[PDB]
Amino acid sequence: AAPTLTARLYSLLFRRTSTFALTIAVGALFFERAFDQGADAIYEHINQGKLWKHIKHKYENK
Amino acid sequence: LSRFLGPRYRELARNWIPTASMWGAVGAVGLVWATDWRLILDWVPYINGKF
Amino acid sequence: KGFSYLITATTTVGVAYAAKNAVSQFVSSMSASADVLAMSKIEIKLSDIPEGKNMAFKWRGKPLFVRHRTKKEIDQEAAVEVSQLRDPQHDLERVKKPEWVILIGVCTHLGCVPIANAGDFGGYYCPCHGSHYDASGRIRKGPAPLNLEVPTYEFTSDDLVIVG
Amino acid sequence: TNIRKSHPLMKIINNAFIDLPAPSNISSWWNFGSLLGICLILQILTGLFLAMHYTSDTTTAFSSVTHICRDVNYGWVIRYLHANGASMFFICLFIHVGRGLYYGSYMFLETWNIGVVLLFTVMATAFMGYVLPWGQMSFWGATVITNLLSAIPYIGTDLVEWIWGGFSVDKATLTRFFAFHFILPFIITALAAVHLLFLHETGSNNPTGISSDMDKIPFHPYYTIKDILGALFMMLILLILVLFSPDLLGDPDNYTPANPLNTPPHIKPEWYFLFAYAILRSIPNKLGGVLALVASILILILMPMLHTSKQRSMMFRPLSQCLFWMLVADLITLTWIGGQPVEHPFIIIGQLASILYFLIILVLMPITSIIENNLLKW
Amino acid sequence: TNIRKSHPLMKIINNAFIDLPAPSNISSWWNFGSLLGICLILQILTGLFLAMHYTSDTTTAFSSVTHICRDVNYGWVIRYLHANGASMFFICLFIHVGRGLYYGSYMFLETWNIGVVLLFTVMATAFMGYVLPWGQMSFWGATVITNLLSAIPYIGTDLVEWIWGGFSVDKATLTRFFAFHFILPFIITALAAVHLLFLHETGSNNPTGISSDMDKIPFHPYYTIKDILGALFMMLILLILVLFSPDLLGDPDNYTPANPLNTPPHIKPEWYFLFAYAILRSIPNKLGGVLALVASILILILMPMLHTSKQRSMMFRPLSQCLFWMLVADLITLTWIGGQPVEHPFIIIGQLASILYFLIILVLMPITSIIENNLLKW
Amino acid sequence: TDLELHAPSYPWSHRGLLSSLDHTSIRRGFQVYKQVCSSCHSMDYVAYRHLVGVCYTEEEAKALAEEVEVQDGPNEDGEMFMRPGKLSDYFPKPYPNPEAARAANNGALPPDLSYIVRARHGGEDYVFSLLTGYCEPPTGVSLREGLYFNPYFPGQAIAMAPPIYNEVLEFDDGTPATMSQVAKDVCTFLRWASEPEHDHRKRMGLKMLMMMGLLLPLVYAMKRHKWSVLKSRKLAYRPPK
Amino acid sequence: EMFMRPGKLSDYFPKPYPNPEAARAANNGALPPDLSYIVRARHGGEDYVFSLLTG
Amino acid sequence: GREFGHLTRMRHVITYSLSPFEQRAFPHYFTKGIPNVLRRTRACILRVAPPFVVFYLVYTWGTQEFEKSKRKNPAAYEN
Ligand SMILES: CCCCCCCCCCCCCCCCC[C@@H](O)O[C@H](CO[C@H](O)CCCCCCCCCCCCCCC)COP(=O)(O)OCC[N+](C)(C)C
Ligand code: HEC
Ligand code: HEM
Ligand code: HEM
Ligand code: HEM
Ligand code: HEM
Ligand code: FES
Repeated sequence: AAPTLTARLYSLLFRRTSTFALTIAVGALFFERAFDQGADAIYEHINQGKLWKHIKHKYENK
Repeated sequence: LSRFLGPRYRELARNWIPTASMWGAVGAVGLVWATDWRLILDWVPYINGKF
Repeated sequence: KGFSYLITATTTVGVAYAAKNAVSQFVSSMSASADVLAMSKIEIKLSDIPEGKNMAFKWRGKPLFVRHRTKKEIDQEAAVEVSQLRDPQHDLERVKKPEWVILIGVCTHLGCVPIANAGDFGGYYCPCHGSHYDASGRIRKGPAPLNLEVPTYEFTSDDLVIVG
Repeated sequence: TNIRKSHPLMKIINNAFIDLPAPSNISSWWNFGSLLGICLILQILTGLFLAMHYTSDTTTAFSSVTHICRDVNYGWVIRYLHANGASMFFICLFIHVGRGLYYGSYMFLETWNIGVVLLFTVMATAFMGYVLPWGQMSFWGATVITNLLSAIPYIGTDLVEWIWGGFSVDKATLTRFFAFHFILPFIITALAAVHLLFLHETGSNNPTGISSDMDKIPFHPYYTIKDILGALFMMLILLILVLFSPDLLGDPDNYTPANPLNTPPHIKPEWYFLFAYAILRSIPNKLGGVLALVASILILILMPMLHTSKQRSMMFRPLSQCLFWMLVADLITLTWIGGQPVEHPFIIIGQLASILYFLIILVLMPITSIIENNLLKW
Repeated sequence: TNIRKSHPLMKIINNAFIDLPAPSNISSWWNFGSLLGICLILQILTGLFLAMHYTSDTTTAFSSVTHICRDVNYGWVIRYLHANGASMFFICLFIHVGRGLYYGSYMFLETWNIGVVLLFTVMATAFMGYVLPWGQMSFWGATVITNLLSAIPYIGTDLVEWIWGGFSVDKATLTRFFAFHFILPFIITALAAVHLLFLHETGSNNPTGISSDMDKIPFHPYYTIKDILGALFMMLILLILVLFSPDLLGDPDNYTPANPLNTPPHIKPEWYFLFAYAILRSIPNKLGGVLALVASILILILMPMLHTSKQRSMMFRPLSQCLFWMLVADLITLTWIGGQPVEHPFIIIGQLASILYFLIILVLMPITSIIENNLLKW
Repeated sequence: TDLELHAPSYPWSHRGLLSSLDHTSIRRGFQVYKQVCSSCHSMDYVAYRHLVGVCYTEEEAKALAEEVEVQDGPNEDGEMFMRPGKLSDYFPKPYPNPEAARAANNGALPPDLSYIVRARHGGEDYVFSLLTGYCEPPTGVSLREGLYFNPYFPGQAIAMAPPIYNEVLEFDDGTPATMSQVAKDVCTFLRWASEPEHDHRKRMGLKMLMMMGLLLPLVYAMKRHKWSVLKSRKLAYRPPK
Repeated sequence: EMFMRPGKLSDYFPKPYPNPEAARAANNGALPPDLSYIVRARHGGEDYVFSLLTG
Repeated sequence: GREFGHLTRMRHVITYSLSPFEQRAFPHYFTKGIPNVLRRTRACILRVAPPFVVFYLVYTWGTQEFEKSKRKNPAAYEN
């Protein structure tokens, strides 16, 4: 059958090791921010109200 | 030391430049990713770990 | 090959991110500690001393010559001509409140600290090289051409001075 | 021309970690020794970052430990990693001894003995580092355990006086232990390198026990990724036991500052020693308790001579393997008996547990090995 | 069935000292390296007991060093041996480097490079052990040399801050230099053993500069005795150097406890730094004296490359010899300047010293060897 | 030879393996420390640092720190005087010496707050237990006149007089002060003091589990990937004869 | 906590002042040096320290 | 040395492999292993369980028994 988007994607970045390392780098850069902030907003979301960052309001900006 | 000089060597370096130059770019951007370098992070629309 | 290389690449990314994490942890440890962190940029004692006296509040461990200089000493700054200085520096730019000033005890060479309340200029006297200083502690005689460092500082609360 | 075979150092690494021939049929148990090799360096750097604050003074140390747990930037992680991580070290180490005994990798005599000396060394480093944190268990524990050598009719009571550097535990004795504690691990490294150096030139053991020289297989393509996976999963064990169980691993009481004055209720020695300490309860005369204490580790040396069953291992022999599990169970016994505060039933159970702990290998194992030999013309 | 040869445990040593061939012609100079090894072992055993009693924060510091100096049994003995053991270790060292530069034993490749690495590692070792006493010398010396790392426009000031463990010169920072000094030499002995490992199959060298491939001698009967005799001489000169005049070569003339305001008239270390330190004095602005600070030492790697003689041993190239001994004069001149506080006449002697160094190594000698390549018509 | 009473485990909000301590009960328990908890005992290991991020802005942390002032040291002469109260300052010195507390307390020094959770078996739940354990003696058991019998104390009779009582301390929050809820604020605050990094640590710990979960299957997939060649292989034996 | 005893032989020689700033008062801003090592604390030697007081 | 180039005699034994890329990582990875796991299990549970169960039993044996020598004392010490 016709090559999968993954298939041509091999012929792209994977087969060449430099570009391979490159996509590893950009991939790290995205996985960092996205997963990091995901763990942020989720951890903020689960045991809600235990957080003082939402309880800053008793004492902030008068 | 003069041996480095040569007709193939010119063509050879010409050939090897893409692979090693790519590494430098990969090494540079990755090193920015590792030290979490500042001023370029200013220039990224997405990965602003700063508020 | 795109499939299994996709596997190896993804593993490499998650591991690289994890590595930046733990290495960041290990570098973060040596970098500081919370007690020295509290030591940092905190010394809220404005007007601890009567005017004209030179006080030496500690900061970054190093003593720091804070002073409520008399206005007559700003006049002492005004009297000596600006180009007479190797490093022409009128005092007012060098301090927020002109009656106030701060100085590192370090000199550019050995780093030796000149004595307070001893100076032919009405300020400092520097035994290590014979440099003489006015109320500003302003550089005059050499070898050092530049002023003793005067790190930026803010009087956050009005009497709660905070160098840093 | 050849690059790995170019440089002689590279020649050495290629004779080893790059491509030493290895048996293929290896399971995780052999991954564990490599896991020890994993833990070691981690404790070393961790203890390095800890060594950037801790003091060996009788007075100022504990305050610096509090400097670690509260002041240092993520250093608390480091603190617990060095502690709990050492705990993990002993974890893997015990499995490892169990393996070498089980698959009969003790047949490599000199390698085995270097393993033994390495074991005593690790025990000492353990004890002294445990003395270091400087707390109630630290003090009274170190005192009590040190007292044991005084069982000697002449020399040992003198000798304790020599360790302490004074009448009692003090900045003398504490700095003493800090220094011994520091010098030993680096010794452990060299003993490790020497240990592997004995291993390479006899060939590795295989799960079968029977030689797999015909089936030797390249190291780099295969076992490297295997052991990487194994280290990553131990990293799971450790990080889950530290980020989710920060304290439980040890003995709270050290959390109290030490007082030569104030005296702790129970002074249970830290858990890896518990079986050893249990043996201190075993018999009347402190002297013989010390003798049996050292003998508990020393006894391992007898085994290669005590071994006589035709297996180089213990997996095709569930018979003797049963005696084995009786012995392991016996270790569990000495463990939990050592954990409890002293009591009479615990005393008798500890007695028979100790007698049987020696006799399974001084009586049962060799002779049953003989009858097992009689059954099939061995 | 030789117990030596056949048995692996010791075979490396048979590969090593027991039966390595060595040139029939060897002066005391080749014995000096082994002398340096013994001196290193002594530095370990001495520094170790020092640590057995030494301990410090900001508070414990000089009081504890004095604890050694009086309160510890034989404590003055040890600390005096150690302090004079340093510069003596360098007496083996810069002489070994000098002879190394002379006979062209750096025709051997990696032995040279790693030898230089050992040189830097020992440099930072002595500097980072030097702050242990926490004399005013230790304070301001560490302060200045730490300030030298600010030469980097960006990261370097922070790296200063980062080694500091914070902003100031503190107890944390001394703790850093403590543990670092307290571990780093083990890395040194490791790399040294590696350095011999480069040396092994390459063979040794002769004063003549012609390979004695036909005339090598077994090591044990002879060079060992020569080693031991050397050990007696080094130990003699050391014990004379210290038991009679401990503060002769030893110059810690700041037993004054370190203070933030206190500042001794001369912010200078011992001579082994000073001839290099003088390089800073020569060129204005610290930066160029930093590039010089490293590269003047780092340029030794360039020496094998710029070598142009067709013959080992410089004994057969008199002009390059004269330039070499003149280099000896330039460096001793840098030491004598290093004892001299910054002054104008010594400023001129400063830049003259620097340029003299540059021209003596980088250019002159190879041109000379070219000239005798003409005279010998090579 | 007599047993200590064995405190039953209780289901505190943070004992959930995902669960974190809230800054709330820690704050109110801190109000429990601000007054009644100066009987001392101690907290000297912990300064007004740490208090900043949990509940208190910098100027408010300092504002919290001027409430009481430990001695400034001697300067150029001018020995011993009182600095107004930066957060950098520690909590008040319990006594010029502990021995004074021993004179104040029949020779039995009141322990520092900082490790009492970490050190005691049964921990924080035990500290909440002994506070509320003041049962009367049964007939025939002896007691010292200063002692106030309580089974949770190992010697059965703690010297301490029950600092807690109904309506101990009205909170600035204005929230009601039953001995139960205020004691829960106590030990919650203690557990805070006991483990300052805890709430922060759980976030790091949770994050690591996800990382480990992703890593554990992938790397395993690569092991299968490199060992598949060996697992797959077929072998045969064909004698020449 | 504070009281007075003869102080056994083991004790150090007494502090001239309870605190160093008192020595920075008695001489005003200049506390006297420790003497035990002060000879060995100075460039020169015993002849130097004696010279320092010689005239 | 003892490296591959010279070792044990071995003859007309032959290998059939596959390129890793040509084959998927998990060939019936579930269904094949479970009966294997369970058979290994039934194989060695017989030789593993009894020390541990005997240990657990002695554990509660001494704990509960001594506990009965412990909590129950005031009646045991009589009036
Ligand atoms: C850390 C810094 C140190 C600085 C200084 C270093 C100094 C190094 C000194 C050590 C180097 C070796 C010394 C040189 C000794 C010369 C050799 C002498 O010992 O003779 C040897 C003899 O050595 C012994 O025979 C070795 C085996 C016997 C050892 C028994 C030990 C007896 C005393 C030990 C006392 C220990 C008591 C412990 C109680 C618990 C044989 O060597 P050789 O030069 O060819 O002599 C030829 C003559 N023959 C024919 C007699 C052989
Ligand atoms: C009666 C004076 C007093 C009161 C009021 C007081 N403390 Fe105590 N507290 C003590 C003393 C003294 C002890 C231990 C007495 C003993 O062990 O015999 C003690 C014991 C304790 C214990 C358990 C110690 C142990 O060994 O079990 C806790 C928990 C405790 N107090 C909490 C507090 C806290 C926190 C405060 C606020 C400082 C407080 N109580 C008020 C002095 C007091
Ligand atoms: C942490 C220090 C140690 C290291 C680095 C070390 C080397 C470890 C490792 C790496 C193995 C090789 C098998 C493998 O992991 O793949 C094993 C080699 C060996 N060690 Fe040690 N060891 C150490 C402590 C011990 C102890 C205390 C003993 C008990 C006597 C011991 C007995 C063995 C045996 C028998 C081998 C040979 C490997 C085999 O035949 O399977 N080791 N151990
Ligand atoms: C495997 C061998 C080692 C063992 C068994 C050991 C003992 C470990 C363990 C058990 C801790 C104790 C932490 C605690 O009890 O709270 C730590 C004690 C200590 N070790 Fe080591 N150590 C070992 C190797 C090292 C190395 C190489 C260093 C330095 C580079 C080091 C520095 C420390 C410090 C500072 C402590 C005391 C920490 C504390 O007070 O909690 N250790 N290490
Ligand atoms: C512990 C430190 C060192 C050791 C053990 C070591 C080995 C020493 C000794 C023992 C020799 C062997 C030659 C002989 O025995 O005559 C020499 C090998 C050598 N080292 Fe190092 N070295 C050390 C530090 C250095 C340094 C800092 C340099 C200069 C950068 C250096 C340059 C050489 C050279 C050229 C050789 C070979 C000499 C020959 O041809 O015989 N070494 N030194
Ligand atoms: C060859 C390497 C070493 C040198 C040159 C050396 C001398 C260094 C430096 C330079 C000093 C201060 C100045 C001096 O007295 O010389 C310090 C002396 C000292 N060293 Fe070493 N050391 C070395 C290896 C060690 C090691 C490995 C330890 C710990 C095991 C150690 C513990 C000390 C202590 C406590 C002092 C100060 C006490 C005294 O001798 O007065 N040193 N270190
Ligand atoms: S010393 Fe720098 S100006 Fe006098």
